Amino acid sequence: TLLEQNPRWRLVPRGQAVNLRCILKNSQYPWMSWYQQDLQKQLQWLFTLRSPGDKEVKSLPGADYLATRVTDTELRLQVANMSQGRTLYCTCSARHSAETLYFGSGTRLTVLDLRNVFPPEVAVFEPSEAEISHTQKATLVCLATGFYPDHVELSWWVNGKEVHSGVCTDPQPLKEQPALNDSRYALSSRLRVSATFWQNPRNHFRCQVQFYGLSENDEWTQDRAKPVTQIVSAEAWGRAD
Amino acid sequence: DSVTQKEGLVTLTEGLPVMLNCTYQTIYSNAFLFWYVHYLNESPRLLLKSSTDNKRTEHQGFHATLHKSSSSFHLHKSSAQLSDSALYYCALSEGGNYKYVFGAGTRLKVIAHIQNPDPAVYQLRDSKSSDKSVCLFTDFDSQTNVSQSKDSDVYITDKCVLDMRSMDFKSNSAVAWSNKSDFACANAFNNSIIPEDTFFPSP
Repeated sequence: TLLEQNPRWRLVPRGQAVNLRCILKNSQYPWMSWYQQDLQKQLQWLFTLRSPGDKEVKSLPGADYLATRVTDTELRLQVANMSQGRTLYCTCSARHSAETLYFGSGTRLTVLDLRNVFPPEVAVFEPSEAEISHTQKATLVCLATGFYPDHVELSWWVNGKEVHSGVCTDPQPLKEQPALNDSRYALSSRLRVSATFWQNPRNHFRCQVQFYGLSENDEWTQDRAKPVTQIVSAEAWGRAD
Repeated sequence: DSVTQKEGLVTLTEGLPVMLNCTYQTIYSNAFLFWYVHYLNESPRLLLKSSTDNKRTEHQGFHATLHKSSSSFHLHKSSAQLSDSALYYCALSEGGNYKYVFGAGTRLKVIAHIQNPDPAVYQLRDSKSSDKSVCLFTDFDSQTNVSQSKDSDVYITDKCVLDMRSMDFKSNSAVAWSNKSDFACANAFNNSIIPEDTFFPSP
């Protein structure tokens, strides 16, 4: 890994600001830049700042930016006056042009009302006996429901180990009320296994949903749980024939 | 100074050839072209690159040839695989610039070839509460299309393509559910939108 970029996500209330930091881990790629990706997925260069002390500002629809090359290995960005989310990437390259551009892990920023943030409820649904009889396969379904905003990562864990074979997760969440511009979301996933594997009561299946929510730094004043970043899971054991 | 990817979305069955168009405009002699691939929950990364006119460049079955005479750098692959579903960006770097210019991106959706379809709608019970259930429409061929629901309190997901090395397990599915007590799986997957031979057991 050539770059360390932080934070990886932030919810930003309208008009407020967030600080991003990128650390270069390999001095052979000293050309450090910031790129944004808008909600239409268009990538756009913002700044390339080469020397310590270099500072420049730029305004695009949705955000005001202030970028600083602090040291030979540290690049910073303040995103302010936010009115629309975006993803920001730190990049590095060995020369200013004509070489491979490497992207950091990115910072996803979402602009919303913090009082509307909700973690998912998560449920696992056991394979149908009719599917088992008809196909000798067993599909488990995981449903994550009622969450806002839409940034979750879903994973399956079998006997304590993350699995990928047999998994299909919706590429995009669905809006529970598509007519609202602040609808909560739902996401489904399937894990398909052999019937005999599901029919073993020694086997344990868990659907894990990582939710990216509020910061501990945001003051919460409501009479429900504070919807910080958290994992919500649901589980099932196999069921003999 | 410009990069054009004329197609925003390309849907293609696995095994068929990939062609993602890219053209560019620059006054520079020293112009470097790139394809970047962007998988879900990953950052963009280089797929291949070239500044050499008429030189085939290849990476993991993808290939592209710069043709300066037609200002093109089209991305090709002989046989699409399900793991190729991703966003693809064409990009341009010129020696007089610190910026790389990225095209708008082309989404590649590779869909499965289902040799032996076995369409079925199953009802699955919550492992915690025998009250809640979901409906699973599965094993249908990739021509079958799953449209959103009209009903407000009925939720229906898009088709999900489960890629599998085992042919038996490669399969399409969609899920539906509702909090209404009137809801039955046939309310979501009714007879007009599932194949006639759908295996539809009573719950």
